[PDB]
Amino acid sequence: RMKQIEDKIEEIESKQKKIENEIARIKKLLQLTVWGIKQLQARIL
Amino acid sequence: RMKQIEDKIEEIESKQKKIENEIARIKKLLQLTVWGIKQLQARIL
Amino acid sequence: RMKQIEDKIEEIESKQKKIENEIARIKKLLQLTVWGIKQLQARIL
Repeated sequence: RMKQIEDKIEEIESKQKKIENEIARIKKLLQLTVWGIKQLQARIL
Repeated sequence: RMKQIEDKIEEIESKQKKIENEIARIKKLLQLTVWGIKQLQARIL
Repeated sequence: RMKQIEDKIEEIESKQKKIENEIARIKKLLQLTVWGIKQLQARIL
């Protein structure tokens, strides 16, 4: 029974790491879009 | 004590689903903005 | 084994709060990018 709980915790932790990885990728892409908007507006203005 | 562990695990799993859902929605909108920036670069510049 | 479980649960909860705070920040900046793309389109095209 202790292992069943421990396995659950492992699964959650693993899922949390994947989520953290996803959020980092999202932040990078979001920063790219910020840069692209900045670049577009710069070339015009 | 075991009750608290079981309850907290359920809360964590629910919050994780909430987070995954928020991430899904963020990703779709981010893909839209990437597309819009691409269109503006071409159509303006 | 119960203490170990409880410590990991606390760690997971702390991380979930951090993640929720990251998502809040991402959402705000993403809303600004949506507005900026809208603005460039409106002003020029």
